[PDB]
Amino acid sequence: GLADFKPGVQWEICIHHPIKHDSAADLIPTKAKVWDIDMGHAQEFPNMIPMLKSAGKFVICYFNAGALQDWDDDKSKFPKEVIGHSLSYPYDSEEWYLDIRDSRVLELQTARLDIAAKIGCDAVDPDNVDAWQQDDEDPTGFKLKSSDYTNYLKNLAKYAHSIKTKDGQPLLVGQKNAPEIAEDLVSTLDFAVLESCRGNSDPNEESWPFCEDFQTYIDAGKPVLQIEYPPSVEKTGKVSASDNKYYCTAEDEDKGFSKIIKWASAQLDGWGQYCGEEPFRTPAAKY
Repeated sequence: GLADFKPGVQWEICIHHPIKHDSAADLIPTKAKVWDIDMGHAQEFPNMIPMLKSAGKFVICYFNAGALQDWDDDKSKFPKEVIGHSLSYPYDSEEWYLDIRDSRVLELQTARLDIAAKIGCDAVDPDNVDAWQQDDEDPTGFKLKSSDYTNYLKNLAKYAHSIKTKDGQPLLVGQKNAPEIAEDLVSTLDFAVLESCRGNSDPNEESWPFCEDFQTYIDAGKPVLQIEYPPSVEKTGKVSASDNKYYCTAEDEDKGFSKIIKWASAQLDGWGQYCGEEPFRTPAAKY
């Protein structure tokens, strides 16, 4: 339902493992109408998106727009010159920021958009578009400006908005975080996916709240898909009473967002919780 794809829509995100999809009954939680899944997992399990579509779901395909990963099928096509610092620089890792000004990166990323369109995705959720140099600290090594990310996302959107999905409509493109450029992108992009817009319940964490910067998407009739990671979950397996107050108590700044509680940014698995409800778990497919 593209009709359903509007502010307030219920959703689930599960990118750490493939979702189970033998039947519609596997698609826990059943009230989620929007499903954000890893584009690779959808290719590895070819009946996944068909199953989602048969159950009436709108499908968002996650991919990594701003960083290259050691396991990417297309990794060998990226020149060394566009590969920057490890996401744990100075330590080597399996993930490295890309020079998203570069035409070669754009070409490779648009080929991924072609795949998203071919396999049945209604939309894409492009990651890591927030790594410009800030306060004399440079995440990528390329000394990127916030406007470089605005331009890149506009280029991704221009491409996606020129190709059709399997349901016969333009491919949609989300904004992932990057609150500073929401006002510059809201006309172009189709929705937002946020992590920790409410900040952090540990006030000593550097985590300035930014939910208010995405009200402009709600104003445009575009959903804001809001992920919160209460610290207590990763530590204890449960949302503490104090974390429930911090993340779930009604506030103007995230009014109208589609809020979900998840385990950790590095563990966006099937576990989840809606405010005012017990947790659920989307089951995993087996390799």
